[PDB]
Amino acid sequence: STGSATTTPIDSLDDAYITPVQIGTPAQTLNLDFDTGSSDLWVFSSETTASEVDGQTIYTPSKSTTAKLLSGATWSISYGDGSSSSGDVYTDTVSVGGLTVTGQAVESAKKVSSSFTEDSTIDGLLGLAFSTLNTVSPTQQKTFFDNAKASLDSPVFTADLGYHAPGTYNFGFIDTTAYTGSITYTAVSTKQGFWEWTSTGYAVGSGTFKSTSIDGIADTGTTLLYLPATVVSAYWAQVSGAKSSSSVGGYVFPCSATLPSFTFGVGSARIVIPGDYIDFGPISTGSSSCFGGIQSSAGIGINIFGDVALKAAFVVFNGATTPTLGFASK
Repeated sequence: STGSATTTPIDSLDDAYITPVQIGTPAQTLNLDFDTGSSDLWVFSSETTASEVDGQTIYTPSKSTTAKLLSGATWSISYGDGSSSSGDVYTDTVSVGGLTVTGQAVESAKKVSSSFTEDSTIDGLLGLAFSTLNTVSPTQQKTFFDNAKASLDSPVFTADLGYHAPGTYNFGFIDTTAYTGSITYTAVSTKQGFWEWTSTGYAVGSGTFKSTSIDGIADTGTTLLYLPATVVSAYWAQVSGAKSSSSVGGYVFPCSATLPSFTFGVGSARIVIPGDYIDFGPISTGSSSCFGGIQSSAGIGINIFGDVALKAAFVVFNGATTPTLGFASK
């Protein structure tokens, strides 16, 4: 089997991407944030505290003939941005882009933090990291991908995120028309439960490539590119007037600037992030200070190849017995 679903930016900045997911019988379609940096499939629901729901579409398990309470199971998750959610668990039928899993754990939110409430476009998350990070207790649950894997033509999914445009998540096949050149594969460590890999270095604009190992995660659920302070300083030093602002919470730059590209290494291959992808616009409406899309990972504890980086590539998440990550230009 295979699946193929279009993923759409939630706003004009590509802050996140939503993908329609069918849950239950008859289908309830919710728009979920596919997150390769976490491993819970959770939804706004008929159980979510009413004051914490503001415009989201909810899953109502009582209206699904295939929903079953997973008795005694609870979940609670905290994300790197400080947001969180928690609740109980149903099993139900879940379909993504024509690919169906029966008995998927669907984590029903009883509580969500303010950032979720305030984002009316995101009806929940669909985690695609390794199932060892799943938060369901006392019986840990598998991700949608893990459950689907045995039925898939090939044990893979691909992320093809757009810049200010829709893109695609495919399951079970590699669309050879969706990228240019060849795919370069690189080793993954699952030791921390993430799609963790080591970039071979970077360049700023037309500058020389610096060969240096940068361990980080491929994380579709993080907007920006978070890298070591040394690397980030070298990038922003090439932008007149750019500076790190503790008041704003990162690097800012004059909105009048033209940003240089940023290149990262994947083995001997190179992925180029155009400068425009690094512009996240005014820090507040009407400001002439703009927020940068490359930020320091210092104090996160991990480097994160978020959407800024991933959307510059066609990315293969290979979930074979020995997992790997592939990157191609597109």
